Amino acid sequence: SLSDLLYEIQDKVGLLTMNRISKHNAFDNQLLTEMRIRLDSAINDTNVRVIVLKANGKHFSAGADLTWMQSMANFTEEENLEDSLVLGNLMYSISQSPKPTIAMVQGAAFGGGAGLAAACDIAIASTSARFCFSEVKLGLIPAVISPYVVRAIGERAAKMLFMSAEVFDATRAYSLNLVQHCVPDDTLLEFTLKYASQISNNAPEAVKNSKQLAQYVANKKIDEELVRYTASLIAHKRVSDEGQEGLKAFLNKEIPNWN
Repeated sequence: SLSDLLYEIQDKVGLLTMNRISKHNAFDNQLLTEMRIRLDSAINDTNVRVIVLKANGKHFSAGADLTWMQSMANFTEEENLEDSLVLGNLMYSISQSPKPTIAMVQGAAFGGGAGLAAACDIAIASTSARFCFSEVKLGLIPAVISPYVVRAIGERAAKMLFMSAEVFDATRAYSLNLVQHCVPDDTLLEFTLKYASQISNNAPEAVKNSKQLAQYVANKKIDEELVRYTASLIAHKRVSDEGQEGLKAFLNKEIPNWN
């Protein structure tokens, strides 16, 4: 049985569940390779609109797997490059998903696991969740996760937390925008499934286009060129089949055909 990483689809939501309960989902290249494959499947499955990364057991990910760490300590630089590109490709693939991505975090998310929350569009934490970029304690650096963390929480906060390796709680992760929702422990799953379903029931092209739009306008000069571009984008969407359906459904008080 393939039991380390579970994959199922519910109501247009693809759910990847880290399931190394006894090892607290501690990362190694094997688990991360499984994640890459399942993520690729979900991204390419027309039956999936929203992707959720979640975990069973006490912790989202307690850190790095101890067997893997001993192996990695003996790697050459070239072997380390290959190994690091497993996480590197996973995080890149998450960030490149045209579909909405959500991380659901309970307990500890230490190291790579904290990075997964940053790579996803949205992260939802239970009140008891805790985060840490622990690498400097080992004489290492959080290199692979850093672009995603710096994007999510900003250079100032990221620099602090990388240098200190301090543990920060779910409230702190929320105030820093690493997570956007902080919800009761015993209903984390229920909240997440409902929230993902709500996004999956919005107009699917509009949702994907809105993701692309936010990404595109970010850090561009707000000039007349950009204004004209944005106006043409909505003009095109209004006459699209989906936009016309959405408007008709709203004006007639009927259910849109994408649901």
